[PDB]
This record gives sequence, C-alpha cells and structure tokens, in this order.
Amino acid sequence: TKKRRNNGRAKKGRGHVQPIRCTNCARCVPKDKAIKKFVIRNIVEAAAVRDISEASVFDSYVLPKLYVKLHYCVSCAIHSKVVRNRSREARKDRTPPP
Amino acid sequence: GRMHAPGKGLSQSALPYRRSVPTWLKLTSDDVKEQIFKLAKKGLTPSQIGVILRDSHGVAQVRFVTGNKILRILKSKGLAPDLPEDLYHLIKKAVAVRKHLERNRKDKDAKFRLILVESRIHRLARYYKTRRVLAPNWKYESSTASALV
Amino acid sequence: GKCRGLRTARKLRNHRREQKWHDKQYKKAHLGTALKANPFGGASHAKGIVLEKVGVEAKQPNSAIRKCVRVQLIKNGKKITAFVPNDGCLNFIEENDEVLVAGFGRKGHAVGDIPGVRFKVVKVANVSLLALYKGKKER
Amino acid sequence: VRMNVLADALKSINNAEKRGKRQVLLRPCSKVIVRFLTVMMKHGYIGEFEIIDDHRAGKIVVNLTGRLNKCGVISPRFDVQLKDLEKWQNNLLPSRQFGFIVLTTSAGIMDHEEARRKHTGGKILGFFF
Amino acid sequence: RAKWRKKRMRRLKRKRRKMRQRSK
RNA sequence: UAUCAACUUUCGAUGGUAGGUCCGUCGCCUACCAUGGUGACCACGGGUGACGGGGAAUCAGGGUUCGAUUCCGGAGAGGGAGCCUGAGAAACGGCUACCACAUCCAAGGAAGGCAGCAGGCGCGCAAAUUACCCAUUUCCGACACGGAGAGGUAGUGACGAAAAAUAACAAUUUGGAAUGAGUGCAUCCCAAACCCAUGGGCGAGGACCCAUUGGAGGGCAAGUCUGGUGCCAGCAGCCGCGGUAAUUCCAGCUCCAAUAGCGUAUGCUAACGUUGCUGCAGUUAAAAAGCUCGUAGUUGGAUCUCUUUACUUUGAAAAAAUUAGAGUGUUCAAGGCAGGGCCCCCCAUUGAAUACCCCAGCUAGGAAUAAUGGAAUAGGACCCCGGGGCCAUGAUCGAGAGGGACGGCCGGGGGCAUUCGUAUUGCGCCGCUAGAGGUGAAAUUCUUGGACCGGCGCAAGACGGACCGGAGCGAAAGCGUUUGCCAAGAACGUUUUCAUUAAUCAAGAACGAAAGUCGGAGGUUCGAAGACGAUCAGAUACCGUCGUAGUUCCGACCGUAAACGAUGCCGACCCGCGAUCCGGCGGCGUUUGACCCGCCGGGCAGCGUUGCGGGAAACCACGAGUCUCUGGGCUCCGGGGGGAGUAUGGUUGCAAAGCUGAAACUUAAAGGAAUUGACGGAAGGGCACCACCAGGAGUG
RNA sequence: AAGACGAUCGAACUCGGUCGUUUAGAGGAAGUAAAAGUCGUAACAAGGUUUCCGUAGGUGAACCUGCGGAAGGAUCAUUA
Ligand SMILES: [Zn+2]
Repeated sequence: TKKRRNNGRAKKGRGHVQPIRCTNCARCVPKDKAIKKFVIRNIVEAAAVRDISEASVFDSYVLPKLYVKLHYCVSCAIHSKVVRNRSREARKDRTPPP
Repeated sequence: GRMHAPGKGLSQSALPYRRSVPTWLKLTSDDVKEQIFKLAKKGLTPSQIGVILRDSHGVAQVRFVTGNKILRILKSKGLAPDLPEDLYHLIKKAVAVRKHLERNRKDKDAKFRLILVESRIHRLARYYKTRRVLAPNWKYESSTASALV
Repeated sequence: GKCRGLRTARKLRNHRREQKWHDKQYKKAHLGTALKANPFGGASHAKGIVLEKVGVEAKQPNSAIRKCVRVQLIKNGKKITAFVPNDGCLNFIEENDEVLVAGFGRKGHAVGDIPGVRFKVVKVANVSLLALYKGKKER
Repeated sequence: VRMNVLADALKSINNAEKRGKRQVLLRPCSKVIVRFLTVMMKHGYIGEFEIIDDHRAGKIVVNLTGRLNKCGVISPRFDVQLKDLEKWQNNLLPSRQFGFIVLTTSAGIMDHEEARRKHTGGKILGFFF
Repeated sequence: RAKWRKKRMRRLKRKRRKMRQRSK
C-alpha cells in the first residue's frame, strides 16, 4: 500500500532529480529525498570556550562556527536518530521539530 | 487542447454582440481597402494587415462594414497568394529546423518537433486538397522547400 | 473505455472474438488441445484392459492408500489410472479384463486427496462394479 | 472534442440538480436541446428556462424545481422502432408509472408515450424520471 | 528474488540455443 | 485462424476485339491486344467433431449453444474419370475403363457394388426384426384389375413426452363395499393380426398382486441413535471426515426432495455483471503501450417554416411443419383438425383465424437527427427575342476548438563552443619527524629508498556542491558553473489572421535513464570481474587495501527500467481556503523594476470537507466524483494461481537479447486492503539493591 | 462392323515440388507432483548488508557487486 502521498520525496511535476551522496554511508540519494541537516556549531566546545577565551591575545574575539551541510539516507537518518518513525497521523506533520 | 502540445490554454478573441461600426471611425469602406492594398504589396501577410490597422487606424471588424473579410477582398482583386499565409509559416519553420539539424545532429528535441510541424502541414494540406484551394498534386518536399521562403 | 459508436459493430465483434480466447473454459473447448490430449477423446465413458493394480497414496494431511488400477484404453491405446471407488472392490477387479471407465467428478481434474487420478471404473467384465459391491450379478 | 452537446447539457442539469442548485447554466445551445427541455418542462420536471440568444452556439439557463431524479442521454442515438420500445422502457425507466424516454420520431422530438399514441418510432436521445 | 529467476531463465535459454545450434 | 499480408496470369488471372463452343450468356475455350482484377471494410491461405436453411435446447431483457436427423434445397452412391440411351442421368438397385476390395472357375474365363429395406462383421461410451401387407397415403405403366421394403403395421425399446397403481372407507382390529393390473371368451378394431378400448364371466387383507434410487457434518431437506472396524479400510463434487467415546466412513433402525423413476459420466445452457452491446474491469487484488507522432477505422463545435441516402410507419412478398396463438371436452392431458344435438335440415350449402418471419431488396408517408449538395475567374436562377433586362443578384461564423503572425517575456528545454571553481589523484621543490593507511577491532598496503603530515607549485581527467524549493521546462527518458552562438516551446496579451482544417488512433516512426555491444580518444576517482587482507562452523560477500572491463568523450547499434502519479488522451460538469509559478488586468502605499492588496486565464502542488459523492478499504478534486438513477469520444489492455514471458514459428540485432507468443500438465488457493495479538537485532517513556552508582559482608 | 491417324476429356501409375496432418528416436535439458533428506540463510521485524526493477558480470546454492532507478522505506518533517 502507498505509505506516503509524496512517496517520501519532494518530486512534484518532475521525472528525475539529481542524486547526491550521503554523509555517514555515502549512498546515492536523490536531492529531493535527502534528509537535509544544516549543522551550525561553534569551533570550540562550550566546556572549553573559556580556556580559549582567556588564552586569546585580544580583548573580544567571537569564535566562528562550523557551518556543515549534511545529507542522510533514510536507512541512516533513522539509525543516527536524526529522524524517527512517527505514527500514522503524525507523519503528516511537516513542521520542523522545535 | 492544443493539437501537438499539452495544456488547454484559453487565449483567443471575443467578438462583441455589436454587429456594427463605432461612430468615431472616420475610415470609409474604400479607404480601408487602400490601406490593405498599400501594405500587402509591401510584403505583409494578411495576419499583419489587420494588426497595423487595428493598432494604428482603429479597425474592429471589416466583416461588418464590408460584406467580405480581408481574405475575400484580396482574392477578388488578385493581390493575395494562392497558398494561404498560415501554411507559409508552417513551411518556413521547417526550413529553419532543417537548417538547424544540418549543423546540430544530436539535437533529438529539434528532430522531434520537426515531425510535429510536418504533421500540421499534411493535416492542413489534406483540408486544402478537399477544398480545391490547392492542387491535388501539391506536395511538401523538404529538399525543394528551402527556396519557398 | 468501450467504443459505443453506431458503426462499431465490427470493432466490438472482433474485440470480443479475440478476448474470449483469454477464457480458460472457452479456449480448452475451442482448440485442438485439451481434446487430443484427453484420453477419452471427448467421450463420457471408455473401455480398457486392466494392466496393473497400483495403490496410490493420498496427499497431506490425509493418509490412506487410494486403490486404483492402471488401465490401457482400447479405443486409442492410451494408459490411464482408473480409481476403484467403493471399499474392497479392488479384489473384485480381474486381471487383463474389460472395464468400462468413466470420468471422476471434476472434468479432467483430480478429485479429493488423490494426486493425479482423474478416472474411475464403472463396469468390470461387462457388468457393473456397483452390483459386485452390493451382492448382485455374481459374475 | 465535444462529440455531443445534448450529453454535456443533461450532465450539467443532472449534477446541479443533485448538488441542490436552483438554476443550471448550459454552455452550448441547440434546437435539439431546447425541444428536449420542452418535453421535460411539459411534464413538470424543470421550470421555465431562458435561452441566452447570443450570436454563437448560445447558452441556456434552466430553472430547476427539484422534481427531477436524473436526466441522461443514450449515446449513440439508436434507431428504436415500436416493437422494441417496450424493451428500452425496462432498461431505462424506474417503473411503468413514471419516467419517460425522449425519442426523435419523424414528427419531431417527443417522449415514448406520445410516440406510441402517434404510432411512430425514431432515434432515441435520452430519458428522464 | 524474482530477478534471479529471470537471470537463471536467460541463462537456460542461452544454453538451449547452443544445443539447437549444433544440430544444424 | 494474421504463428496466413498481399494475392491472382511463363497453361486466363482482369479487361478489350473477333470467333469457337453450348439450349443460351460469359476467358467457357481459341487468337490478337491492355497491365489489369482482389485486398486491412480481412482478400488470399489454413482449420472445422462444417451439408445450408426452416428449426432445437436454454433464456427477465440482451444472449449462448445446437441443427447427421423424417420438410425444403444441395451433395454422393468404394475412390475418381468418361459415356450410352432418353424430353430430362455424366444414372451407378444402367454401362466403359483405371484404382481399392472381393466372389465362382474345369485356371480357358465370368461376374461384382446394402451412405435402399432386414440382417452380419468390424468399429466403438453409443444405437432394433433376415418380421406382415398394397388397405390407407399416394406414386409409376398399356392401367378400375398389375407393381411399389416409397409407405403402412407389428416386434425390440426406461431416447423422450402425456395420463396414472401399490389402497380406501371404517375400527381401535374386524366387517364388507368399490375397482382393474393380471388371467380366460364374443364383438369391435385391422387389408389380416395386435395394443387397447367394451359386454358379461373367471379375479387381492402381512389387499406378499409389497418401490426402489442417492442420501441423512456443512453447503443442502434428514440421527452428537446402536456396535465393531482406529490417519488403516474408506468417505468426500468443495471445505473436509479416521492418529481406540467417528453425527461423514464399514452395518441396522429410523428419517428425507423424492418416486416409476432415481443416481453416475461427458457435452452444453442458466447460474456468470467470471466475455459485460445491454452490462464488468485496468492507483494498491490479473491489468494504461516509457513517451509522442501517425493512416485506415471510430466519433466529430453552433447556425436553414416555428440534391440523393440512413432512419420510422403501411401493405403484398418475407415456404409448410414447428413456435406463439383463435376455435374443438381426443373420458383429461401430451395431441388431433376434428364434431355436441333434432327420426336430412341444424357452428345461419357444420371448421377456418391471426401474429411473428430478423437482414437485404420491393411498396406508400414524414423530414427530426446525421451526412451530402445547387451560385465566388458566376459556362448562375428566371423571363426574354446569341445581345440585354432582371434577383434583396451568390461567401453564416469567429467555438470557454485549433494553426500561425505579433509584443513583452519566461524556464535546469535542446545543440555547440568557451570561462571558472575546487576536490580527488600523480609529480617536483622546501620543512620536520616515525609511524602512517584503514577498521567495531585487526590486517593487507604505504613507510629514516622520508610514508603520513605542512607550504610553494605543476599536470591530467571526472564532476558542476551549498543558492536548489514538494519551484520551472519537455511528449517522455530527462534537464542547474560562467559567457557566447544556434533554432524551438507552453502559458498569458490581443475588437490580429486562417475558418472546422477535429479528437483518439491497427499498420508505420522519432525519441527513449542505466547497463551492455562495435569502432577511436582519454583513463582522475569510483569500480563488475580479479587478487589480497579480516570475520565466521563455512564468505566465493557486506568491511578493508588494490584493480580489469566499465564509469568520461566521439559514431553506429541495443529499445530494456519500480521508464511509477504502479493512475491513457480529449471534453463537459462537479467544494472551500491559504500559498506558489508565468503572463495579463487595477488599486492605498513604500522603494529608481522591487514589495504591498486583489482579480482573470494554466502550471506544479498543498490543506480542509468528502460525514452532499467514490471505494474492499487504504485513500481519491494532477478524481480514483457525475457507475444498477449503469450510454461524452477513442486507443490499449486484464479473465483464479502456476506452467510462462517458457516452447515453437516469424521477425529485429554484431552479440547479449527485443517484439510476437502457446500448449501439455499441475493446483484450492494465490492475492488486495484493513484489524487485533505476538515479535523486532525499531524508536520513545517509565519502573525494581533479585540493576548500578556509594560502599559494606561473603562467595570464586 | 473390326481396325487405324489426329484432336479432346481424362482415370490411374512411376518420380518430384509444396502444404496440411499424424508418429519413431539414442541422448540432452526443463517443468510439476512426492519425501521436503543435505547444505547454507536469500526473503518476511532495521530479517540483522533495507527491499525491489532494468542491465551486466561473477559466484555450490539461495545470491554478491557495479551503474541508473523506484518506495511497494525504517524519512510524508529538521529549522538563518
Ligand atoms: Zn544516503
């Protein structure tokens, strides 16, 4: 039976999209079917940002961040706990989790 | 829907219920004929004849003032060609497509469109033959059509 | 959808003509096959000579030795397996004698827990097997 | 692309009647459609329809009274005689008490009871009950 | 896997052609 | 029946001329000439358990099947061929041959055709008596007379059909009372006999003058009855019954649709709307060709007193029988076409009819629908008198169909050439050092021949990220770095132009991801194959190192994908809202088109209601709605699951294989959707010193 | 009258071509029905390497892998 109206991808009005590669498994995943995850984290951890702050030779220097664009396949986005298996009625919620 | 194209677009003319001529038009039945004559001899198709008259001289429907349309006027005088201008541009497009295919060989979309252009030519000529407006021996040949443009 | 046009009597007739062949019960009765492969050749009964007395084992989940006989037809020389219907009537079967076999219920289909036997013997030695089972026509 | 104007006419009436509408707009008009509505209006299934007299195919706005159950066409227009007219009555009408089959005899468009009284058959257009 | 039933079938048909080719 | 697509003639195939021939026409034949005739509207070829029809069976309607079979027509007399006679035969219950078969011979010869009536053999599942007679019915001749196995009658006959016993009236078991079936005489009947039918006579109380056939678990009306048989024997069309308390089987009783019939096998019909024209299905159960073009075929926008076709009505025709069916008490009925009553009249010189007979042709109306068609260089309609006059002098459009022009565009549409960005990999130099690669772990491998790592670099080949979205474009496959070149396309705009030029489409064709194939270049990375390293009981794998073909480009092939929206195209109708895409339109503003509020037209989609419908449900407004209230048009395609996309044939291809495509046989399920449990090596939450943390005892 | 030339119709026979149809065959290779015996675990829960399509190669065996797909996936969703 058809589990999702969009078949688990964002292909509407098209016949084929460019496949991209995953991150933790390097699997060819379509661009619209990829599990996008824009990771933006500091270069230094919050537990070690104070040691780098006092060692900074300047007065006020904002530590930059790691802007990483990750792609996950369905089999890995669930194993990595990026996405979960929701209820039959909960799958229709396209709102990003807070 | 379109003949050899998808989509069911609706963009055409709507003639109003007024089967008359607006009073603010000062061009008589003979003055408009001279405008069609002076421009058809200049190398302008009847499709281009009504455009310039509508947009510069303000013509609405020559079929109301005159008992005949632009086609039956130029043919009664002898200023319009034998083959209609609609089929003329159908052959002109195929010439550009053929010349495009002669340089670019692996353009499959241009070759696909070439069949559609010719398909409308044969369907139109099939209506031309049964209407006695074209000779029954008239046949579109892609080799000899280059000089017809 | 189906063509409903007033001049589509030929299109409708030829379509139904070629689609009836996709029916199993129609194609088996309107082709050379299923008639020449049929040992009876389109007959209800047939006579034959008892060649062997073979006991075929029933299929799962049943367990019982179905008593049949390997009979060779006289009309075309084909060898079939007629099932001895009643109980203990296999002993009433004589060796190398004439038996009038007939179909076994379903037409050309094995009946019950028997694997492939689709024939049953009606008469034995020019007399009915049912009488031999009910103490009549002592032969 | 149309292949029938009476089919799209009675299809618009049948849908608007079931949707509870009081008036239905029929985009194409024709003398066969107008005489078809007259047979229904004469028997009390539709109201007074107004023909929009345009210099084109023409439009018709029918006043629906809700008394109609369904109006449909029989495509193609089969040739119905008088000996087989009783057959079409059992296949298209709900019962022998009501419902009419619109035939096109040589005397014009009429129902099946009028064609039997006039003792003449013709081509069948549709039905209504 | 129905695809390997098609893989073994094309492999059996290809062998039947070689047996039928040597009987020419 | 296309796994028969082209066919017919170097001997007639089509037509033309003349002639021959025959009763007569004709390529019927001959001769001279033409290159014709038929064909996707299915010719030709093949098959038929094919004589055709009238009809039969079954059917609500529509249909399906059957028709050797007594009537009509045709065909044949073992297979052919050729003749005689006659008005009529290519006759065979007449000949002449050959072929097949076979009889009598004295061995020289002669004589044979039961698919006529009986009968025999054979064949088989399958089908009567070497019977009696020209009376009916009629037929043949010289005919009142004679002849008829044509026919009539009887025997055999459970093909089948119509009537109709095995009691009844009583009693609480015995009384008569009523009648044949059977059994024996006349008469009738019959050409004689025979079955009857009739008159009396002889004729039943366990009225023994006796009814069986499948059943009794369910479907499906009838017993947890009785006993043994114990997954054995068996029962069972299907599901299923037996592994020592069987409602199934092996038997009794009893009971049940029954019934002089009743089971079984097979064909066929309904059941079956599981062949669907009426009237089915193709999102997920079997299924819309990957996509588009395209002829034949099929169906085609609106517009005319409210030239010929198709269509409807009427009559003759549209054999009889049969059927429907008026009429008639064959004791009734199946049937028959014949008879109730008054002493030679009386159903008014007793009957008595009719319908149906499809289709086609024929006969007399109507003019709705759908075609067709009369005037555009008017050889125009009429009247004049080959010149004029005369007419309202002759062209409907402007599709909520389409083509094209044209304007501003728009878009990953396509071809080709350039620009750029790195990265991976390879190499050189500079700098420091011993491990590095990789893995869950390990090892292969690279390494003081400087690996890995850092910089400056260099070279080659792929790729074109993030922007990039449930956004666009294209018929689909598919398409996103810059710039340039090239010719297309939808939508929108339009009082432009053309004026039904259409839609869908067997046959045919373009294109068609990837892999593969042939021929070159280039081979970075990846990487079929392959080697090796690990793991395991075993890995010919996943993991790792390395790497051929391949992956990249160029041309010719291959035409296959879960080519999917698992959902054909066109058209109408049928809900709402907020967004989004292109174009157009009109409105406060902000900003030098951008943004804001709307609206009209298509495009991808979404949400809500489907509890205005649909569906098995999941779900469906790119309808999967307007479907028993069934018919808008068209194409393709499905008929339980397997066998099997196999065999074979044709065909395409270099090959791999593509298209087309079976059967035997096997099977009672396969499958779809949904639900409750269980389970997961899935996720989440929660709980207990038989968990840990913190320790404390003790075990080992 | 027998008989004979020639023409014509033409059975039939001896050889061939073609079509239809019916059958033998050493051997080879499948299908189905049995018992499910051996081997391994391919699939069904993340079936323990997600499944599956097309294609190709390889492998005792189910299968493995590459390339391009599809969700009938365990994702209808992942943030300026
Ligand atoms: Zn991935």
